[PDB]
Order: sequence, then C-alpha cells, then structure tokens
Amino acid sequence: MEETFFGNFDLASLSLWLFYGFFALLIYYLQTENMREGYPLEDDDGNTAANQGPFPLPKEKTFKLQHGRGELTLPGEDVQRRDNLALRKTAHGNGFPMEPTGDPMLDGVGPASWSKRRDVPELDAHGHPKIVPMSAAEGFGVSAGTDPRGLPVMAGDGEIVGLVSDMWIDEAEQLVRYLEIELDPEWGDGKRLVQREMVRIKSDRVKVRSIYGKHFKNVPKTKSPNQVTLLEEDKIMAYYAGGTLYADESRLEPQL
Amino acid sequence: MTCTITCWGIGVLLGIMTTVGLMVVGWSFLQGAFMGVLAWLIVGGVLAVAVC
Amino acid sequence: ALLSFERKYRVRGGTLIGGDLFDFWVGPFYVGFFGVTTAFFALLGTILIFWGASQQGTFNPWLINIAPPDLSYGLGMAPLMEGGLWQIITICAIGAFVSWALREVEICRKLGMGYHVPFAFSVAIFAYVTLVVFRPLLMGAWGHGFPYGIWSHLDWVSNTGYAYLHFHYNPAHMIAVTFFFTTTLALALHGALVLSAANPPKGEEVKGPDNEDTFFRDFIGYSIGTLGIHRVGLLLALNAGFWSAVCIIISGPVWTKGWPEWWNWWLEMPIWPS
Amino acid sequence: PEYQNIFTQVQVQGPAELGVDNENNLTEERTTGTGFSQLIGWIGNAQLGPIYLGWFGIISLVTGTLWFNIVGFNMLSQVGYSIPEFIRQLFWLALEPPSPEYGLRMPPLDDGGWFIIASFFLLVSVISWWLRSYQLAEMHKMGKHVAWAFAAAIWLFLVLGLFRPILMGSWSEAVPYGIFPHLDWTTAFSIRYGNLYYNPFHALSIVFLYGSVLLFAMHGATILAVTRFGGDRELEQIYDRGTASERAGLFWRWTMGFNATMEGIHRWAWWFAVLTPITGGIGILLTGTVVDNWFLWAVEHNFAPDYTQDYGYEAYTTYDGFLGR
Amino acid sequence: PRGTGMSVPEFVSDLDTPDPTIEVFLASTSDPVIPEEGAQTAGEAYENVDP
Amino acid sequence: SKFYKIWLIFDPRRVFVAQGVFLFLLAAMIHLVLLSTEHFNWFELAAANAA
Amino acid sequence: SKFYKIWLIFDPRRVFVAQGVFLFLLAAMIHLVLLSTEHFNWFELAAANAA
Amino acid sequence: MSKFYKIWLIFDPRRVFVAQGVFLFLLAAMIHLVLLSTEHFNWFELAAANA
Amino acid sequence: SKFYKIWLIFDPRRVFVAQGVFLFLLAAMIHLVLLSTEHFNWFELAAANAA
Amino acid sequence: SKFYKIWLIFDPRRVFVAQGVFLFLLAAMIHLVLLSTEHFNWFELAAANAA
Amino acid sequence: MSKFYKIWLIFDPRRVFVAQGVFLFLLAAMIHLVLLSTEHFNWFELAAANAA
Ligand SMILES: CCCCCCCCCCCCCCCCCC(=O)OC[C@H](COP(=O)([O-])OCC(O)COP(=O)([O-])OC[C@@H](COC(=O)CCCCCCCCCCCCCCCCC)OC(=O)CCCCCCCCCCCCCCCCC)OC(=O)CCCCCCCCCCCCCCCCC
Ligand code: BCL
Ligand code: BCL
Ligand SMILES: CC[C@H]1c2cc3[nH]c4c(c3C)C(=O)[C@H](C(=O)OC)c4c3nc(cc4[nH]c(cc(n2)[C@@H]1C)c(C(C)=O)c4C)[C@@H](C)[C@@H]3CCC(=O)OC/C=C(\C)CCC[C@H](C)CCC[C@H](C)CCCC(C)C
Ligand SMILES: CC[C@H]1c2cc3[nH]c4c(c3C)C(=O)[C@H](C(=O)OC)c4c3nc(cc4[nH]c(cc(n2)[C@@H]1C)c(C(C)=O)c4C)[C@@H](C)[C@@H]3CCC(=O)OC/C=C(\C)CCC[C@H](C)CCC[C@H](C)CCCC(C)C
Ligand SMILES: COC1=C(OC)C(=O)C(C/C=C(/C)CC/C=C(\C)CC/C=C(/C)CC/C=C(\C)CC/C=C(/C)CC/C=C(\C)CC/C=C(\C)CC/C=C(\C)CC/C=C(\C)CCC=C(C)C)=C(C)C1=O
Ligand SMILES: COC(C)(C)C(=O)/C=C/C(C)=C/C=C/C(C)=C/C=C/C(C)=C/C=C\C=C(C)\C=C\C=C(/C)CC/C=C(\C)CCC=C(C)C
Ligand SMILES: [Fe+3]
Repeated sequence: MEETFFGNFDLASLSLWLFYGFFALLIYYLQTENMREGYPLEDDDGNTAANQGPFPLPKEKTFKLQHGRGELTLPGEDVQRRDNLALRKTAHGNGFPMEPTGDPMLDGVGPASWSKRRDVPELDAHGHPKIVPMSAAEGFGVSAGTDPRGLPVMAGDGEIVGLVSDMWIDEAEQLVRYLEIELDPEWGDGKRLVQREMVRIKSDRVKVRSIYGKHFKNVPKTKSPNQVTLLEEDKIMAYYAGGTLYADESRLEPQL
Repeated sequence: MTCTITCWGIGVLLGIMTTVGLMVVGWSFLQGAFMGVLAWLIVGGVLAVAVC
Repeated sequence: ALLSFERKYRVRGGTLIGGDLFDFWVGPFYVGFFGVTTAFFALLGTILIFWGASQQGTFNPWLINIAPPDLSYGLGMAPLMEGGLWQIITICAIGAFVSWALREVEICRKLGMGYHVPFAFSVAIFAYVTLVVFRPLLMGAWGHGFPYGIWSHLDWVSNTGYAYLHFHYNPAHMIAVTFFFTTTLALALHGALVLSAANPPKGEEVKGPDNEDTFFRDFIGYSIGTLGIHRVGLLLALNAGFWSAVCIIISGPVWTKGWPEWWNWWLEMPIWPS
Repeated sequence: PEYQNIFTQVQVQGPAELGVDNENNLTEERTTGTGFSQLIGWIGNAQLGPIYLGWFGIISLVTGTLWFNIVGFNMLSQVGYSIPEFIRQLFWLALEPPSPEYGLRMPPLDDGGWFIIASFFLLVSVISWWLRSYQLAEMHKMGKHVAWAFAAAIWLFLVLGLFRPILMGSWSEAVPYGIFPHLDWTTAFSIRYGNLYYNPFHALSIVFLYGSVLLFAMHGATILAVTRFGGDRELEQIYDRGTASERAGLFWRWTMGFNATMEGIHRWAWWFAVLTPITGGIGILLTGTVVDNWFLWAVEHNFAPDYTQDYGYEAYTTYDGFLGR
Repeated sequence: PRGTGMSVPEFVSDLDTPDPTIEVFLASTSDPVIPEEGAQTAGEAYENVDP
Repeated sequence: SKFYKIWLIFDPRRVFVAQGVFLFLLAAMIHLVLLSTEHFNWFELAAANAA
Repeated sequence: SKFYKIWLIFDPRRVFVAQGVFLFLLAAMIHLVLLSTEHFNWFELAAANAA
Repeated sequence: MSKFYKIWLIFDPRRVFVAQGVFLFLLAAMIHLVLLSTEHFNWFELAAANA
Repeated sequence: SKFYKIWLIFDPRRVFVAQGVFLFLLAAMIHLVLLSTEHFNWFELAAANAA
Repeated sequence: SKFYKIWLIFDPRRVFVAQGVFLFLLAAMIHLVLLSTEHFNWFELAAANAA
Repeated sequence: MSKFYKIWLIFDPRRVFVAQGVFLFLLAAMIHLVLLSTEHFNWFELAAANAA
C-alpha cells in the first residue's frame, strides 16, 4: 500500500504497467477488428501485395442478417468488388493515380465510383422498403422548411432542367432522402433521383451545383418507380458526387 | 423558418437594447448582459411561438 | 499497398495548387503540394525539437522542454537557445497543421466527399493558434505560449490555471468543459448503440436502425436518429474546441483579475435584497 | 456553396413511431403519448418518444428525486429558507460530506448525516438506472454495450464517493453535492495530493478524454462528409458496405496511413470513451491510499521537468518598471 | 522561468493608474524637524501628554 | 353568473392538474417565505417561547 | 363598443393560457418588488410593529 | 358539495393514486426533515438532552 | 386617411400579438426606468414622505 | 417623382417590418444615449430643478 | 451622367438597394458616433458647456 517493492515500483507503478499491457492488447484487438473489410491488401495491378502489415486478419465473425437475408462473414471474398473498371494506370509502378479510359461519370471510376451492393431495397423493421416516395407514404407531410415539390431544378451551370415531382422519404426515420426530378424533354427524359444531402433548396428554386445540365440525362435510373435498391441507390449518389470533379475541366484542374 | 428567424432577430435586438438600457440607469455590462440574454430567451421564444 | 476497393478511387485531379507534379501516393499516404509542405514542416519542427533537446542536455521524452522566450523579449525574435527555437517550431507547427488541413481538402476533393473534416480540424487548429500566436499578441510577448514538452506544457496549464485564481470559475472554461464531458458521453452512447445493434447475443439477428432508434426512445424518451447524432456530435466537439479557445483568449487580455471575482456581477445585483 | 448537412433544409412528419417490439412484449410498460418538436428536428429526429416505464427506471427516478430533494432542502435550510438568497447562492450552496473526525461511522445529520442518506439514495438511483440499461438491451435482444459503457462511468462514480472513502478510512473523502463546491473539491483534491497532472492515470484519462472528443469530431465530420453517399445509415453499411464506407475509409487511409470499418469505428469510439473513467477511476482510487504526493512521485520516477531559471519577478523585471514609473 | 505560465497579467490602463491614496499621503506628510540641544519637548509645552 | 363556459374552452383533465401542482407550489412557496422571516417562523418562535 | 370581435382573430384557449400565466407572473412580480422596498415590506413592518 | 365523487370521472384511479402515494410520502418526509433541522423539534437530540 | 389598408399587408393575428407584447414590455421598461431614478421612484418617495 | 417604383422591387410586408423595428430601435437608441448625457437628462434635471 | 444606366443591367435591384441602404445608415451612424467621440464636435457636451 504505502510501501514500495523492488525500488520505487509501488502499487501505482504496477497498475500503470498492467494498463500498458492491457492497452497493447486492446490496440491489437481494435486494429484487427478494422481489417474485416478491404483486406488482404493488393497493388495497382490487382495482385495480392507482398506486404500485408503487422496485423494478421482476425477470425471469421458471422452476422445473422435479418429479413431472411442469410448470414454474412466479413473477412474474405468481398462481394462488393467491381469487376470491369474503366481505368488504366498512368505509371508502370505503384502509388500513381489512375486515368479513366472513357467517361469517368458514366463508368463510375473516380468520385463517381459506386460499390456493387445488393440489388434489393433496404428494409425497415416491418420488412417493407425503407425509402419510398411520399406519394406512397400513408400519412406523411412537410412539417417545416421549404417544400421543394414543384420548384424548378437548376443545375451547376445554371440551366433549368425540370421541376421536382416528389421526394423519396425514409418513413422509418422520418426524413427526406431524395428529390424526384422530372426532366424536360430538352435535358433528358423520365425521372431521376438526387439525394437530399447533395441538393440545396432555395425559396423559389432548388439547385444542385455538382452536376451540369447536360449530365442529368445520364443519371442512373431505377428499375421500379416505387422503390430503389441499394445498387441503384449507390449508383445514383455516386454519380452526383462524381460531377464535383468531372462536370468540367476547371474542377479537375488545380484551383491555383 | 423566416418568421421564427425574424422573431429571434427581434429578441436579440431587444436583448442588446436591454443590455445598454440597464447600463444607462446603472448596473454593469455583465449584469445588463444577463438580463439582455434572459430577455432574448423569453421574448424571442414567446414571439417565435405566438406570432409564428 | 491498396485496399480491396482502393484502385478505382485513386484517380488524378482534385488538387488545390498542386497538379500532377505532386499527385501521387507514397504507400497508403497521399502526397500533394500540401503533403510536401507538411513533410517539410513536420520534419523540420520535429528535428529542431530534438536539436533543442540535445542542447537542453536531456533526451528523455518526459523531460524534453523547448520553452518560449522571456516576456522581456516582447513580440520580437529571441535567441535560438533563449526561446528563438520555440518560435521557429511554432512557425513550423502552424505550417504543418495548416498544410495538413489543406491536404485533407485535397483528399476529400479527390474522393468527392464533403469538406467537413478539414473544417473540423481547422477548429482544433484555431484552438492551438489561439494558444500560441493569438494570446501572446494580445499580451505583447511570445513568452505566454505553452512550452513544447510532454510534462512542461502541463506545468504551463497548471501555472496559467492558477494565475487566474481558481480557473474552475471561468465561465467559458465552465462551458468548454461541459462540452468535453458531453462529447465523451455522446461518443460512448453512440458507439454503444451501433455495436449493440450490430453485435446482438449469439443466435440473434442483427438489429437495424429501427431497433436502435427505439432503444433510446425506451431509454431516455427521445432518439436523435442515425443522421442527427453525427451532426450534433460534430457540433458538440467543435463547440468544445471553440469554447476552449474562448476560455484561454479571455483569460489574460480580457479578465486580468481572479475568475471567482468575475461572478461578482451575479452576487451583486440590484434585484438581490442585500 | 455546396449544401453542408448540418441543418436539414426540409423535414417531413408522419405517424408517430412507437417501437419495434417482440415477444419480450415491451408495450405494456411503454408510454402511449408522443410529441413532435420542429425546433429539435432541424438537427435530429423531431419526435419526442415514449418512456419505457420499467421498475428499474421508476425506482431510479423516485430515489434520484429523493437525493435531489434532500440536497435541495438542506440547501434551502442553509440560507434559512430564504428563496432569493437560495437562488442567489444556488451555485455556491452544497451538501457537504461528513467531517473527517467521524471516519466511516454515521455522522450527525447537520454534519454530513444527511449527506450519507442522500448519497445512499443517489447510489440506488444510479445503480437502478444501470440495471434499466442492462434490462432494456436484454429485452431488445441487443448488445449490452450501453450497459457496459455506462458501467465504466459508474466505476469513477463509485470510486469518487463510495470505494475510495471506504478504504481511505473516512466518509469525508466523498465529493460535495454542489455546483461550485465540487469544483472546489476538484481543485483541492489535486492540491492536497501534489498535482494530478503528475498522476499517470489522470494523464491517461486525459489522453482518452481528448481522444474521445477527437474521434467524435473525426467521426462526426467524416460521416457528414460521406452522408451524400448514405453514410448516416451506418448499420446498413456494416452489413453491405457501399461507397460511403469505402470513401470514409480511404479518406483516413490516404491521410494518416490507416483507417477503420463502419463497424470498427464504433469499437474505437467505444473504448476511448469507456477508458476515460476507467483510467480516472484507477487514478483516484490509488490517490492518497497509495500515493500521497503526485509531484514527489514524479520526482522519484524521473518525469518531473526541472527549471534552471530564477523564480522571482525581481530576476526578470522590477516593480517600478512594471508600473511604468 | 520562461515556459511555465508564471506571470501576472495587468491592464496597461490599470498599471498607469496609481494608488489614489498616494497623493493624499504626500499632501499630509512633511519633512522632519531635527531637534537641537536643549530643545523643548511636548511634556513641557503641553499638559496631559502621554509618555 | 355564466362562468361555467370556461370548461367549453379549457380541458378539465389538463387544467385540474395545472392548478393542482400550482396550488401546492403556491402553498409551499408562501410557507417557505414565512419560514424565512424570523417574525413568522413558528418553529423558531416555539424555541423562543420555551426559552 | 365593437370590441367583441377581438376573438375573431384570437383563439380563446391560446390566449387564455398566456393571459393566466401573465397575470400570475405580473402579480408575483409586483408583490416581489413591493417586498424589495422596506416601506411596503409587510413582513418586516409586522416585526417592527410588535417590537 | 356531495358531488365530489365525479372527480373520478375525469381522473383515472390508477394514475392519481400513484401520484398521491408519492406526494404524501414526499410531503411526510419533507416535514419530518424540517423538524429534524430545527433544534427545538429534533426529537432525537432532545432525547439526548434529557440526560 | 386611408391607413386602413395596412391590414391588407399585415396579418392581424401576427401583428396584434407583436404589438400586444411590445406595449407591455415598453410599459414595464418605462416603469422600471422610473424605479432606477430617485426623483420619480414612488416607493422611496412614499417612505420619505412618511418620515 | 417616380419614387413610387421602390415598391416594385421591395416586398411591402418585408420592408414595413424592417422599417418598424428600425424606427423603434433608432428612437430607443437616441433616447438612451440622451439619458447617458448629464445635460440632456430630464429625469436628473427634474431632481436638480426641484432641489 | 444620364448615360450610365447600362451598369444597372448587372445588379439585382433588390440586392444592391438593401446593401446600399444598410451601408448608408451604418456609414452615417459611424460618422455621427466619431463626432460624439471627439471633445470638440460632440454637440451634447457643447450644450453643457454653453449652458454651464
Ligand atoms: C514523410 C515525412 C512526414 C512527416 C514525418 C515526421 C512526423 C513527425 C512525427 C512522427 C510520428 C511517427 C510517424 C507515424 C508513423 C509512420 C509509419 C509509416 O508511415 O508506415 C508504417 C509502416 C507500414 O508501412 P505503410 O507505409 O503504412 O504501408 C502500408 C502497410 O503495410 C499496411 O498495413 P496497415 O493497413 O495495417 O497500416 C499500417 C499502420 C498500422 O498501424 C496501426 O494500426 C495504428 C493503430 C494504433 C494507433 C492508435 C493508437 C493511438 C491511440 C492513443 C495513443 C496515445 C496514448 C498512447 C500511450 C498511452 C497509453 C499507453 O501503420 C501506420 O499507418 C502508422 C500510423 C501512425 C502510427 C501511430 C502514430 C504514433 C501514435 C503515438 C504518438 C507517439 C508520438 C509520436 C512518435 C514520436 C516520434 C519522434 O509500419 C507500421 O505499420 C508501423 C507499425 C504500427 C505501430 C505499432 C502499433 C501497434 C500497437 C501494439 C503494440 C504497442 C506496444 C506499446 C505498448 C507496450 C506494451 C508493454
Ligand atoms: C490549474 C489548471 C486549471 C485549468 C486551466 C486550463 C488552462 C490554462 C487551459 C485549460 C484548457 C482546457 N481545459 Mg481546463 N483547467 C482546469 C481543469 C480542467 C478540467 C477538470 C476536470 O478539472 C477539464 C476537463 C478541463 C478542460 C479543458 C478543455 C476545455 C481545454 C483543453 C484544451 C483543448 O480543448 O484543446 C485545445 C488544444 C488543441 C485542440 C490542440 C490542437 C492539436 C493540433 C492541431 C494537432 C496536434 C498535432 C501534433 C503535432 C500531434 C501529432 C503527432 C503525432 C504525429 C500524432 N480543464 C484546471 C483547474 N484549462 C486549455 C485550452 O483551452 O486550450 C485552448 C488551456 O489553455
Ligand atoms: C485543479 C484540478 C485538477 C483536476 C482534478 C481532477 C479530479 C479530482 C478528477 C479529474 C478527472 C478527470 N480530469 Mg482532471 N484535473 C485537473 C486538470 C484537468 C484537465 C486540464 C486541461 O487541465 C483536464 C482535461 C482534465 C481531465 C479530466 C478527465 C480526463 C477526468 C474525468 C473524466 C470523466 O468525465 O469521467 C466520467 C465520470 C464522471 C464525471 C461521473 C459519472 C457520473 C455518473 C455516472 C452519472 C450520475 C448522473 C447524476 C446522478 C446526475 C444525473 C442528472 C441527470 C440530469 C438526470 N483534468 C487538475 C489537475 N481531474 C477525474 C479522474 O481522475 O479520472 C481518473 C477526477 O475524479
Ligand atoms: C480541434 C478540435 C478537436 C479535434 C479535432 C480534430 N483533430 C484532428 C482532426 C480533427 C477533426 C483531423 O482531421 C486531424 C487528423 O488527421 O487526426 C488523425 C487531427 C489531429 N489532431 C491531432 C492531435 C490532437 N487533437 C487534439 C484535440 C482535438 N481534436 C480537439 C478536441 C489534441 C489535444 C488537445 O490533446 C491533440 C494532441 C493529431 C492526431 C492530428 C493532426 C496531425 C498533424 O497535424 O499532422 C501534421 C504534423 C505532424 C505529423 C507533426 C508536426 C510537428 C511539429 C512541426 C512540431 C511540434 C509542434 C507541437 C506544438 C509540439 C508539442 C509538444 C508537446 C506539447 C507535446
Ligand atoms: C464512458 C464515460 C462517459 C459517460 C458515459 C455514460 N453516461 C451515461 C451512460 C453512458 C454510456 C448512460 O447510458 C446513461 C444515460 O442514460 O445517458 C443518457 C448515462 C448518464 N450519465 C449522466 C451524467 C453524466 N455523465 C458524465 C460523464 C460520462 N459518462 C463520461 C464522459 C458526467 C460528468 C462526469 O460530467 C455526468 C454528470 C446522466 C445523463 C446519465 C445517468 C442518469 C441515470 O440513469 O440515473 C441518474 C439519476 C436519475 C435519472 C435521477 C435524477 C433525479 C431527477 C431526474 C432530477 C430532478 C427532477 C425534478 C427537479 C424533480 C423535482 C421534484 C420536486 C418538485 C418535488
Ligand atoms: C465510419 O467512418 C470512419 C472510418 O472508417 C471508414 C475511419 O476509419 C475513421 C478514422 C478513425 C479511426 C478511429 C480509425 C483508426 C484511427 C485511429 C485510432 C487514429 C485516430 C485517433 C486518435 C486518438 C489519434 C491518434 C493518432 C494517430 C494514430 C497518428 C496518425 C496521424 C499522423 C499525423 C501520423 C501519420 C502521418 C504521417 C506519417 C505523415 C504523412 C505523410 C505524408 C504527408 C507524405 C509526404 C511525403 C513526401 C512529400 C515524399 C517524401 C517521402 C519520404 C520521406 C518517404 C517516407 C515514407 C513514409 C511513409 C513516412 C473515421 C473518423 C470515420 O468516421
Ligand atoms: C425546487 O427545488 C428543490 C425542491 C428545492 C430542490 O430540491 C432543488 C434541488 C437542488 C438545487 C439541488 C441540486 C443539486 C446539486 C447542485 C448537486 C450537484 C451534484 C454533484 C456535482 C455531484 C458531485 C458529486 C457526485 C458524486 C461523485 C457522488 C458520489 C456518490 C457516491 C458514489 C454515493 C455512495 C454511497 C454512499 C456514501 C452511501 C453509503 C451507505 C450505505 C450503502 C448504507
Ligand atoms: Fe457513427
């Protein structure tokens, strides 16, 4: 207690070193638990990298997915990998950026890149699709803020492409996830979705600064107008953010 | 918003006025500020609820 | 190396002042124009710290102490071994921190994600900036910055804390601390929510957002939501960093007296029946 | 500028969401009344949900109010039931722990006897609330991470007022129940036992407390940065990761050389938060009981810095020079 | 020592303002009068003078 | 008179609890005010009366 | 003479609640400031009268 | 006068009884603590006073 | 003479509430100003006039 | 002469609210700074004029 | 003088007017208060000196 053993190493020192050993084990546990995705490492050529780091991959853990979606083991065989990427290396070595072969936004390679998620809509606790248009919502309505329905949509370059037809809401958590854009015949056809986190709503109009007017006709569509699958949901969101770098050369080129 | 933001703006203007109004008749800046802050919470909340 | 999905995101572009000249990766790190300046400033600042440690006479990490000059030197440059080295390391630290934040802008611009992280880091930079260059200017002496030591800068906090007579009564420190405790409280509960939902007892299905949303509805009667917690949590942490900047920037150049005596306005009001 | 997802630009309200429920049948003890607030909806969910009226929660609420009231009426009795003085001195009044000359023995009511009664009710309320968190996670078939994270806060809570006073030989080591008084206790505790800066476990707790705020600014901004990719839906990103998890990981892999998963982030988030009171609880528990002077502990363990300059103002200036005369 | 926040912050205006009672003392004080040989004391000049 | 029409506006189950907490809080506050004054503190008067 | 139609724009239950809170708060505030002055503090006058 | 039984037509017996039980005990505890505070009515201490 | 058209611009309910609380706050502020001064503070004047 | 075109670009309800708050704050500020001066203070003047 | 109407094609009349409207008042108020700051052009204290 108040007396020391082998030198100045008292009980406070013993507790301090005991925590040091525990923390080292904790850091190993914490770091390994983050290796369940994206591992093993690879090089720019796609082969397995010679170096895998100082932390070995953890034991396989299983998630009992709900709504009868089977099980899920994270370490090994990521099903979200995209096969045909439209990129080729700018250098024969490693550590250098890729240059898209074709249209970066259409192919979805850079900031426009999506992930091969499940081709099924996300489900709430009831088993119903999580994101649905507010028209199909039972008793939902705008409670505060500016209602964007009917407001014209202004692209990044200022072009007016159409008016908002509906908002795809998240009835499980009661928030807006998308805005439906009814494209004018000049700027495209059909309807397209833009995520709420990428859109800015003004008093009279609603604007997206990430995508120019000519790129709305190429926004990924949804197979059904009543629900969106995670694959389409990932493609749609990625496309708009891809325009933050690919709408024009001025965004990709250095700003100074 | 709009109405609520404007009502809050009326309160902070009233809070500033009460901050200097009590300073004129004495008090101090910190004592006046507390009444000004208190006024902003009270009349600002009341206006944002009743007017809007 | 690269992750299993990193190849696609490694595209050229999204640079502020640099171009393809610095647009490359070194290992996992991304080098840019500001990654070049970060590497230069961080290495120069780190080496000068050990150079000062060599001249200080000790290499013990606990005992290494690079201190600002005397208050008699004012805002001018001091001799290198008399405090001038601390000023240069401060200049290197500001360059390293600003470039690191600007590099993070290049990282997120290349990935198409928002600029929230570099902005959030800039608040922490502002807390350091207000501690080392803003407060000394308001006092007219570089000697008011904290020394660059593991335990020496703890002595500075202790001495500065008691230099205002029971710093606990500082109103901005009172606000800043309760943001620090709430952020840790929010971090624990939010981290627990996701882990609990994702890791149920063995033989039970994983819980979706609805199950974790209703847990605090049954726990504390209101749940801020999956999206709400991240934005309120960022503001909780940024307020903690911002109010920490306030509590130290109002200490010397605003309230030279004791901090309990600041509360004399509450104790002495006309409303109170003395 | 681009829309930063700090405040929602439009919010919708539908039928109130009661809960998920299962064969554990939580509905009977769940309230049937909910409300909606648009002011809080600008930053989070706008629904004021229904309390689950469990017995652990009710006991915690009733006994917690008993501790709150007992401290309150002693505070009101401090100033002789003078409400204007009670309001004026609200931040200064407290229910002081017993005098040190009583030890673990029960002290008189005016000299900490009501402190023990209030502390006992506070202990019951705090423990009952933890049992509520454990039971609620059990009834929801969820992980007990909330209960374990709370239990870490109980550790420092129990060390501060229960564990340390028991093995310090006196109830006087407990923390007074006051706004400013427990700040005075916090400062006096560091002064009495040297300097808690030089307590390694206090330093360790500070490391995790800064790290906890650091992570949750990192995590809060990173998720808001990938919220354009549905990053706020963390749970679905754990089961089926999209570009939100990948971009968030690659942002920090390209910045600091390594990253986390959408699930592994919360393990990092959980542990620094949990380690903050665990390390602090250890440091307080062995402060005074083991080490009675932390600076002297630092001196003998060679991590207290030494200064070669003079300690007097006369060595740097003069009184006339400071006054400008 | 430089480094550690051992300092006493004071406003320049406060430092420039002296103690208001200093000028009061200067108006009241006076130079002492050096006694000479065989100088009369307070006991002789006035009665009921304390020792 | 015709004051009974107030119940056509006020909800009886929401105003009865409103005055129920209000009346007790008013009663408790006034009792505390009397205890604060040394003239009307019947507890201290009993001690003084006994002497 | 034609003030009856104020309720055409004011909701009774919405203004009655505000009026009830306002009247009690005003009455308490006037009572409180009246207790602040020593001339109208009926508690101290009772103490002084019996002294 | 005798129509007080109609209070149960507004208040359900379950919620009022639970509120009543907590209120009465807290009121009883509040008053007992007040007497324990006063030196004249502290029956525990005056027992020690009587030898 | 044609000021009646202001209600075509201002909503009656929104503006009546706005000036309803503006008048009371103004009246209270002006009254509280008279408390601050010594010549027009009727509380001290009543005490002074009562000797 | 063509000043009436200002309403073609300004919303009458938006400017009037801004005009109303500006005029009162301007009037209050001018009144307040007037009270700060000793010369233009009708409250202090009346006390001085009376005695 | 009268031929400079081509500039108005660039500005939104609402934006420029409110910007210049608050600019003139802020500039006028700032000029008035610095006149109050000086000991020679402060017309409030000049009346006090004149009226003794
Ligand atoms: C160019 C110049 C630029 C500027 C330079 C100048 C900068 C000045 C400051 C310099 C600071 C150091 C620089 C950072 C290191 C750089 C390394 C690098 O770039 O390449 C990494 C290199 C790999 O090459 P690579 O380029 O990354 O290629 C990809 C990998 O192959 C693929 O593998 P991977 O996917 O797994 O990723 C690899 C990753 C894997 O590593 C990790 O997973 C990191 C996870 C742990 C970090 C989180 C811990 C922090 C939490 C709080 C810590 C503070 C409290 C701790 C103390 C109190 C509690 C005890 O490694 C890293 O990325 C390193 C990140 C930085 C490491 C942490 C930085 C130090 C933190 C502590 C501060 C110390 C003060 C500064 C040092 C003093 C310098 C003078 O080698 C390493 O991986 C380093 C090993 C990792 C460290 C061991 C951590 C495991 C902990 C368990 C053992 C702990 C024992 C202690 C307890 C004893 C028990 C009794
Ligand atoms: C006697 C002492 C007084 C006292 C006096 C002070 C003083 C004096 C100060 C504080 C300040 C703080 N006090 Mg206090 N305080 C006291 C008691 C407390 C208590 C408590 C439980 O008792 C608490 C919780 C706090 C809490 C705090 C926080 C509000 C704040 C800490 C700094 C911060 O926010 O980050 C701010 C700092 C930064 C964010 C650092 C930025 C980091 C940079 C950008 C990145 C670093 C990179 C670096 C190179 C590392 C890289 C190396 C490796 C490669 C990774 N105080 C005691 C009573 N307190 C400090 C403050 O506010 O600072 C603003 C301050 O100066
Ligand atoms: C002069 C002051 C001393 C000081 C003395 C202390 C003391 C004394 C302590 C700390 C401790 C702490 N100090 Mg220190 N500390 C100082 C300077 C600092 C500085 C700084 C920049 O200067 C900082 C950042 C810190 C930081 C910290 C944290 C790391 C740590 C507390 C973590 C915590 O919240 O636990 C979380 C736990 C709690 C706060 C209590 C948990 C509460 C319970 C669980 C909840 C009950 C709720 C209650 C019933 C109310 C409910 C009401 C609801 C509304 C319904 N200290 C100086 C040296 N410091 C603590 C420690 O040592 O940790 C090892 C501690 O005891
Ligand atoms: C500012 C608001 C809060 C916050 C946020 C925050 N911090 C951040 C970020 C964010 C959002 C990042 O994105 C960024 C990051 O990438 O973290 C991993 C970061 C960061 N904040 C960090 C640390 C940190 N954050 C802290 C706190 C906080 N984090 C605040 C509470 C603290 C405290 C107060 O204890 C520390 C120590 C780093 C991990 C990282 C910044 C990395 C960086 O700047 O890298 C470039 C520089 C180097 C590699 C070395 C530079 C060396 C210098 C040239 C010389 C030495 C200077 C220094 C002043 C000496 C110190 C001596 C002694 C006092 C130790
Ligand atoms: C991991 C460490 C961090 C942490 C975590 C943490 N805290 C937690 C949890 C977790 C994980 C919970 O699950 C739990 C919780 O439910 O949070 C919402 C909690 C909690 N930690 C809390 C506070 C808290 N946490 C703190 C800090 C921390 N806890 C650390 C930073 C601090 C500090 C040190 O400053 C405090 C003060 C609470 C919000 C909550 C614990 C509450 C609980 O469950 O029981 C406590 C008691 C009551 C609920 C009863 C109180 C009595 C009344 C409600 C008050 C009076 C009401 C009214 C005035 C009555 C009037 C009556 C008269 C009119 C008659
Ligand atoms: C859900 O979403 C999320 C994720 O999951 C998708 C995440 O993961 C994260 C990230 C958060 C995590 C918790 C993940 C794990 C991370 C941590 C535990 C750390 C964060 C917590 C802390 C308490 C901070 C601890 C700090 C650490 C670990 C240090 C990291 C910071 C540093 C500054 C050190 C690393 C930097 C280095 C080494 C320098 C950078 C390099 C350059 C700029 C390159 C420059 C090069 C040149 C110019 C060329 C010269 C080349 C040379 C000299 C060759 C040398 C080579 C080298 C490699 C050095 C978040 C927020 C998130 O929300
Ligand atoms: C209108 O309102 C009325 C009605 C007037 C009213 O009431 C208002 C109430 C008002 C104003 C009171 C407001 C309370 C305030 C400001 C106090 C803050 C409180 C703070 C800061 C707490 C710090 C210290 C906490 C610890 C650290 C405890 C440690 C507890 C330990 C762990 C308990 C351990 C148990 C025992 C020792 C018992 C042992 C015995 C047995 C087991 C038998
Ligand atoms: Fe999260």
